[PDB]
Amino acid sequence: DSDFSLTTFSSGGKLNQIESALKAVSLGGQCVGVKAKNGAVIACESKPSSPLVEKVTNLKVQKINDNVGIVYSGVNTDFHVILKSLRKASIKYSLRLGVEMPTREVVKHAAHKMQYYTQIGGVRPFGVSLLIIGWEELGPTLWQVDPSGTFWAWKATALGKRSDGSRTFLERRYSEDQSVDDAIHTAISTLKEGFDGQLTAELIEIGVVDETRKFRTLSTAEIRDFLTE
Amino acid sequence: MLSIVGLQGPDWVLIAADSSVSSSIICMSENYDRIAQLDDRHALAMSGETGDCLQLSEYLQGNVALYKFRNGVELSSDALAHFIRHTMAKAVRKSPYEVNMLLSGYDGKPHLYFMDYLGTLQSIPYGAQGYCQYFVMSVFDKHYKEGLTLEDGKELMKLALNQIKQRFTVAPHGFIVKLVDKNGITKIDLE
Amino acid sequence: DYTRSITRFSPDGRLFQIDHAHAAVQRGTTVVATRSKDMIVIAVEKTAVAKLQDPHFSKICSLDKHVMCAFAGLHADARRLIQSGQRQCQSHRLTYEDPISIENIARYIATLQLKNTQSGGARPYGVSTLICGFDDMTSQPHIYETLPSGTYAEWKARTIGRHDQTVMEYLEKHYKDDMTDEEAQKLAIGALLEVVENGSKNLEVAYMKRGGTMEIMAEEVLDALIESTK
Amino acid sequence: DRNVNTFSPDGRLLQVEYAIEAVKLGSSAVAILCPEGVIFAVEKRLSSQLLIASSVEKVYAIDDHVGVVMAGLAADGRTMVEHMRVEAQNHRFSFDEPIGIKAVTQSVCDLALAFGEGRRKQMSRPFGTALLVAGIENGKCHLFHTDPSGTYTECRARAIGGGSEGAEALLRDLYKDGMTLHEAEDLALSTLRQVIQEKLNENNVEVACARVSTGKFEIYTSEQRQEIVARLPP
Amino acid sequence: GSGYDFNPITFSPDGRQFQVEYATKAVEKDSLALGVKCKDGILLAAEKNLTSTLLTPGGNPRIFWINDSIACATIGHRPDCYSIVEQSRNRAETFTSNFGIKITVPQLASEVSQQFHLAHYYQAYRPFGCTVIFASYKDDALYAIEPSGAFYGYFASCFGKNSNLARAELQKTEWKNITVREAVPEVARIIKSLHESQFKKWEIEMFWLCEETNGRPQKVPEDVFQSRFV
Amino acid sequence: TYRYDAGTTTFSSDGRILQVEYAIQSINQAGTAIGVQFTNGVVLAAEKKNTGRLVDYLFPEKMAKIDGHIVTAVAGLTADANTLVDLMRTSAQKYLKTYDEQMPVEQLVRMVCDEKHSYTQYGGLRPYGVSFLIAGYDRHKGCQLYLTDPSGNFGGWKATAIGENNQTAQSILKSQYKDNMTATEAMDLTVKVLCKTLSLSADKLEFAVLQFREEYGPKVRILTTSEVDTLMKRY
Amino acid sequence: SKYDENATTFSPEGRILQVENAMKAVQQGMPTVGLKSKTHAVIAGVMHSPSEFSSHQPKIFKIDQHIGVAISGLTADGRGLCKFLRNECLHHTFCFGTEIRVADLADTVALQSQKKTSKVGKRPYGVGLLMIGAGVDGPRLFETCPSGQHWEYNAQAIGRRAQAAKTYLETNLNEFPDCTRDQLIRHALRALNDCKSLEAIALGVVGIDEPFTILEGPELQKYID
Amino acid sequence: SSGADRYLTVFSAEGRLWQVEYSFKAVKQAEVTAVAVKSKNAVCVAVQKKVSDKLIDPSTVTHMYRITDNVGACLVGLPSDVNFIVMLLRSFANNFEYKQGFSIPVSILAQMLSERHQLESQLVYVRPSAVSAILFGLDGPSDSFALYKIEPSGYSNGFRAVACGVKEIEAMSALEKKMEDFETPEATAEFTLSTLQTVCGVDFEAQDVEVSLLTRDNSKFSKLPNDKVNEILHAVAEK
Amino acid sequence: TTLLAIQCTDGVVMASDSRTSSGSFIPNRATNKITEIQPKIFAARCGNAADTQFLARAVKNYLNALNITRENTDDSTILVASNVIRSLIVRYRQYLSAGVIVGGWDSAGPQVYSIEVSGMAIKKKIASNGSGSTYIQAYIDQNYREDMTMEEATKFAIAAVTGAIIRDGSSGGVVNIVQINADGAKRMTVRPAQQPFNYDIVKG
Ligand SMILES: *C(=O)[C@]1([C@@H](O)[C@@H]2C=CCCC2)NC(=O)[C@@H]2CCO[C@@]21C
Repeated sequence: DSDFSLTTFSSGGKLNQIESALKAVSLGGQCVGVKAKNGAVIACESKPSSPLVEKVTNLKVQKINDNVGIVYSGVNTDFHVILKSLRKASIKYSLRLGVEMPTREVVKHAAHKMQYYTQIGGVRPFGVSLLIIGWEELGPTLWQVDPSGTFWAWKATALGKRSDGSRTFLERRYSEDQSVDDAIHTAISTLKEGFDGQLTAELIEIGVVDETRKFRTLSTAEIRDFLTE
Repeated sequence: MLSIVGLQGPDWVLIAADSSVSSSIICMSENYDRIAQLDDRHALAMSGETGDCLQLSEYLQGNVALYKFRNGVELSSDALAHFIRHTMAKAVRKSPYEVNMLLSGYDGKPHLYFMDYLGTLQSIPYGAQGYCQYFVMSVFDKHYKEGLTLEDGKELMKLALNQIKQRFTVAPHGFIVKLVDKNGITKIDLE
Repeated sequence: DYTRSITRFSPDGRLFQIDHAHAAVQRGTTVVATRSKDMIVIAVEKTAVAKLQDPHFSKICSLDKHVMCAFAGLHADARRLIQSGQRQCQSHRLTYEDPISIENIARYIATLQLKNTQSGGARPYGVSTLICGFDDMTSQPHIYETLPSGTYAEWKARTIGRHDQTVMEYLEKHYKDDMTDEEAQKLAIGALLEVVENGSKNLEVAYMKRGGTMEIMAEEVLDALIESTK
Repeated sequence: DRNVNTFSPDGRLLQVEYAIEAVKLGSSAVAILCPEGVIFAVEKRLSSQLLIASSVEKVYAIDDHVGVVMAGLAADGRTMVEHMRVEAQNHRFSFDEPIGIKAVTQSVCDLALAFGEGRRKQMSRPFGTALLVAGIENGKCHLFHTDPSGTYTECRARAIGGGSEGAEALLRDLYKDGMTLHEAEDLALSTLRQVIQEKLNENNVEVACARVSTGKFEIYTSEQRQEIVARLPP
Repeated sequence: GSGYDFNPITFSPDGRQFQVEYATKAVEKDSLALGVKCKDGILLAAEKNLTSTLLTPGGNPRIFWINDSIACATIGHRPDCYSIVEQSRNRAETFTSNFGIKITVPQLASEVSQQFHLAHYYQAYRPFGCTVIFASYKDDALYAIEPSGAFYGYFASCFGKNSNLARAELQKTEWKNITVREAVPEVARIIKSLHESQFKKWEIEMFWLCEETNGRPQKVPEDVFQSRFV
Repeated sequence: TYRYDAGTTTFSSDGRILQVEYAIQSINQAGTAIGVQFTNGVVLAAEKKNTGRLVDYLFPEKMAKIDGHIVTAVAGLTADANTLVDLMRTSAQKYLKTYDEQMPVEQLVRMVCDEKHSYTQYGGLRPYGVSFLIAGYDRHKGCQLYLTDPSGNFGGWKATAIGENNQTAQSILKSQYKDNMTATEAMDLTVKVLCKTLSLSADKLEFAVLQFREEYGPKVRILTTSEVDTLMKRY
Repeated sequence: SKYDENATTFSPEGRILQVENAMKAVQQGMPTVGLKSKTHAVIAGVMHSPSEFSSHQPKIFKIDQHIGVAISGLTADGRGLCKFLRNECLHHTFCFGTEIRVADLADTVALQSQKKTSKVGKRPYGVGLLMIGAGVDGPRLFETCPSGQHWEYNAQAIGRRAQAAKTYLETNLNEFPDCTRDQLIRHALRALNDCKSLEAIALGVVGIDEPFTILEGPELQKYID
Repeated sequence: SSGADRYLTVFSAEGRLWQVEYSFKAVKQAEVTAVAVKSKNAVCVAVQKKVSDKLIDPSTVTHMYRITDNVGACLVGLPSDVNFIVMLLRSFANNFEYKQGFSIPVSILAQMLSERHQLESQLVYVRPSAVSAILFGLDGPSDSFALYKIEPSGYSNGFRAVACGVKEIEAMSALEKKMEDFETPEATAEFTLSTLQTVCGVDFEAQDVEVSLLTRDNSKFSKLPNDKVNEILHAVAEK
Repeated sequence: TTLLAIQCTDGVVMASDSRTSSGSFIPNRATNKITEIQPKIFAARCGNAADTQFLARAVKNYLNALNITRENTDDSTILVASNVIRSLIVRYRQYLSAGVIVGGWDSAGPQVYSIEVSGMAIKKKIASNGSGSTYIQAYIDQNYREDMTMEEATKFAIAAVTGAIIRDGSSGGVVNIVQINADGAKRMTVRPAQQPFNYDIVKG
């Protein structure tokens, strides 16, 4: 019987397992998200285990539905499980309601699942923080979902390796009036800031929601086109 | 096919029910109180098998008391009516309660609800479950006036029950009539 | 499901979890249940911020039209006990059509607490309950005290919660064998006042008359009785 | 250790021994068997005079013929006597006869040691109550003793509770196989009075007889308890 | 040393499964049982160091029937040994129910190693402190499952105390070149050479699955080889 | 087993569930949430946990709607708050389906507190480290404001606070709270108490105003960022 | 000591210390003796009397017509095992219509005890059973252990002071196969007498044709000599 | 509840799943190295077959398993965990073929194994299965070869060339420093065996290595008989 | 439906018709009633089409399950396929009106098992099933020889299934032949033009 909760409040009201999962996020690979006026962007420094890895097989930037996309930082497998659950929730939402699950609905479902795993017994919290981009009625939206299941809404943020420096960089070099191309440039520059050595289009994955309100992963050609400029 | 008849007035509800309980061809009792006082404010006339009516009445009365005790508030007549409707809607699909009811309640306003085993809930000025409706609805239509006095209401309910007695082949040997008003549910005799 | 046998025996033979539930009770507000030939009275002291909260959250509850119930201890464990007791009163009506015996419902509450002491993965109720009421099947008012251990005992006048020993001493001293209803009211009120330095604005007093429901004492009659006792 | 169903290096169930200790912390109770009947004399601990003595009844009538007195945790004993009552009525229903004293004793004992922890959904700890089960079966009074370990033994005389060891020592040279029910009541009340810390009184004692002549387990009224306490040598 | 040895599913910082290693220690404590594949059949011989002279001669089996074609030598924790024997019988019966044919020692060993592995893979289970050598002539298979759940087919398997020396001695013979009846003296000599002097009374529980047995498991008859020794 | 169990549903030597006390401490480390009852409504205010130059204050974080007549401010773990808000919404809509009536505020508070208590008494799971200021209206008891705890204990409050400097906010309310106040007066009171206890950027604050009108009924409006900014700039 | 946590925990030496504690709990039971002749099997034991005026707790139990078990250890666990064994005999007399073999009962009880020792949250039965059966398998004696194993014996002693009984059985081991029912019962009673610290000794005797029967107190007087 | 971060699969104060890393070291405990190379025309997986005692029937000492006819799996790790993973990958494949109606792709099988290893790394009552899995085969929908590695963490990737076992770091380094777009299946096999031999630092014989060379011709999984393995080894000993 | 599996000396010839019938309507006129369970194990299907296709897919699942714990995947596979067909039919006898002749080649050689709609599995050298098999029972008895090779049995099975196609309305279309030897399975389709007989055999 392991039905007891391994995530429990400490003497001071600090969920030690939540902080541990957040530390796992902090050592899970830097991923940036930038909310532009006419869209949002989520990129990540997806440096493979080796040059022999095939990138497409473990893309960190993924589709949840036609309108919503997700990047993560943390345990890759936890992200894959949450991604399968979010895609299943989106297709269920489409079955019940005929439309792709809204961006904030996707974020709230991811948050609910993560909170569930922070409360039920026999499990650990998901060691990933998710940057989910998608369009709501009032415009594009970027959402951080932490292992605790608490979800921020951000104009821009990084939440992976050296994410404090990258968040200071975003605080210093972000403006709302940025377009989707400007947002992609900002995300790439943030990744460059927090990455050792020259950044390459191979080593980062970018997924954008634009005026079309549809999430699309930029091919390596497009990412290189952005990097060259 | 038991005759329960409800008549809603401006500030009262006269709920009458067949007082003759039966087993097969035998009239076991001539004063069986088919009207269930779920609350001090609500009397639920029930037409159906005596066992189904008794069990449903006890369940509803227990749930009303449990709502009154769990929360320091009594159910309204609309809230109770829709709770009964929810119970019947659950039952019909799975384990149906074969009871057609008239819920008469006074919670500061008179209320009379036509409820059936399926779960059709309708606030009515007057109504009946059983075959008696086929005999009493017209008399109500013919003789009901808005603002009817309680004495005129008793006269009209007496007329409806007399029509049940005279024209319905299975004439109930008697009726139990209850006045549901600001003073609660009081059993009355219409003569 | 989770079954960690929260309640286990200690080497000295004590259920430490029951001791801790009793401690939780003893940090609860004082309750004083007294009885007369025909009327029972319950007086719970209330700690509250009079200028910023509603005093309508009562420790005294009505399990049924004949079963009155007060508690000392965790308000949530008490809410669960009261909810289950009300469900049981209505289920006893469903199964028997007779009002549940005060001994029966007190036994049920004590058995709920006991099952929490016996069920794995279940925390003993940190609540001691005063199940009072009237039985027509016995023609006797009853006041049972169910403990977190799951033991229930009928009392002529019992108190629970904080200051329970002082109020018990007051009850023992000022108890009459054949009190009138107003004498029971005076005993309960004075016993609660012995530890409370405030009048009607603090105390909460309810009562149940023979063949009657639970009536909460007004803030005018309660104050009059408080002054009369003093 | 740290789990309820753990064996000490001495080969003892630690929770079982601790429940035995809990029984040793309970009120005293002396069961004296004699050919006329089995007599329970039980210390009713009254923390106050306001405590209704009849409500802290340590004696429970399992059936018309069989009864039980508890020592230890009154709530665990309530569970045990509830199980015994259900078993006695089920036996009457299934076999049209009173349940044997040994049979109901064995049933409650089987219930006693069914405690467990660590498995998905049962009681979580042994009953902290020892019962003195006694009753009339086939025109004979049978007295049995159940302890938290789940073992039951037929007894001519037994003691459970705080004074259990001292009561047994006093019963050593005081109990005989041919005593009359009068003498059995006298011995039970004397042993209890000796092993309690308060003067014996009809209100702080509970006496009950599984009487062969009546074939029934009755609980004595205040008048009968006075009729016994009056005869005692003190 | 460190705390990684209490939970079976816990991995030591060196990747060691300490509970599995202790189950293997339990296997190594037990008297050696071995199996050899031979021309005419497979011979399973279990050394039984009789703790008491009162033990039934020829009783307390270590070789067990699993199927009308499969026998099972057992080493280690005898409770776990017979638990795995009965689980192998149940797995063979379930295999017949699902597929109609009789199970083979390779896939029987896989199915039982599944339970072996589940023991130390999911919490709430104890790793089986037993090594089970499944032999079947009709499958020409001698698969030994270890406490971890690692199962290998052997030409000559052996586990228990002095198992390394027993395997070294089994290595000296090309067992498939000879039949079971001439393998019995060789294996008996091996175990007698490795038999420890401290155990005065003991037995060699030999079984064989051969053409002479029509592929059915059968204890080596006493006339062929008196299993009992002093 | 149970070596690494925290005894979440176990009592302490003092008699208090240490996981509920740690949850209460976690709430005391969370953004202040204040509720104030006025004549025909209740104003809830809260401090957002996520407050940065980059954080996009798109939707309420500490404020949630349970039904057309019930809104909740929360102090503590926002994730547990979202879970219990989903449960409260489902319970209120269940009561509406069953009775065709809006769920009484005290019964929804009792439902969320039964959930939170069940997590403190059964299942060995972590308690809900959230304190709800459940404002709402029901015909039975008018407009009400309830303060829930991780223990599952709730109490009606004329005005109360939770979170960081909850005692300071409670003292300020006690010194300043009046009865039968207007919506504007109560909202200004909440602004004053927040400003004293809590920086102070309008976008860092959330406001919701339950208001019962005999004509429209019980209407819950969680003030938008523009409304919160306009309301705070007036102090 | 530190590994004596659960029946599921192996000590670094391969020992289940909780299993060993249950085995000791069996070794703390009253002296139990079992014997086996070619025609009859016997289980005897000095029943325990917790108090002077308490009766001796029954120790010999009749599982089936030709099967009986003598418990040593927690008598409540012994009764639970007796219930399980009687259910197994009733499901073998239901499925097959004949009496189960005591060897099969030993297998089943060993399996149950092992499942108690292999899954967490369960304790090994604190009772060891001397089971004697008679049937197509002949008379057979099995000492079932808490660990989940049964040892077949021609004779055996368990519980307290069982070394003297074991020594007696070893001395007379070769006599038992030809010993008659009366002589096997006499050997049982004279192996228990060496353990004496009769009305305490209860003895269940079974034969290939004789159904299992329990003799206690004066009924055994004829077998003392 | 503190202290479970090292004994159970929950994050430590530094945010690491210590049990996962220890399952990686348990994979290292297999005393065996696997090297898989994928080319446009074939995928060759060679894993050293170290039989400690020759009393063991070598045909049972296998780290290469038939999940499906098209999908093979070279599993390096604890032998019990390896057998559990062969039975769990075969169960995945059968369930997938029963539902979707076609043989499971290597990518989907890798995803399912990663999901299982994530349930192991999250469910604290489940041990992380200490098996580094090299799944390989010819995917029909793309008619191209797939080569995935799933680590005990569940970290699954597609590889042009991958390695597992004791020399995983050195083998991967040699692979990346010498990977080529080979034009023949036998050049892929030669590179596979040469890298494995070099990193293991010992000369190989067919007895000492299991090699499966799935070509466009022989797409179905099968461990190469000793003849072909010896031929490839001689080709690797040429230069 | 006409099913005719012949266990030859050198293989198994599974002949079938290609006519799925919904009353007097033929929804599918080119039906593959012989399903490839494994490369050398095929299941000729008669009775309810849905039940037989479920049976084929479930037996594929069961035979893959047989291979979860074993490496001799081509051992006793046909017998196990027949056993699982039989256990699914008896388990679902109320809901599955399916008869299956499973034939092929495995380690045991060529095999042909006829599991009836009742769920009776019989290893048969010559097995036939379906409505059309009735019309050709005597023809088979007169023209079937135990010593027929896979080519002789293929010709005879084409002739018999063609006769059944001619005389049965439920049986028609092309003669789906499957020839399973040790090397593998060869599918053939005998179209009505290439069928040895025609409707003209009726009335001479
Ligand atoms: C044949 O059995 C038949 C076909 O539908 C057949 C079913 C199994 C394989 C696919 C096609 N089943 C039927 O229900 C009709 C009536 C008799 O033969 C059929 C054509």
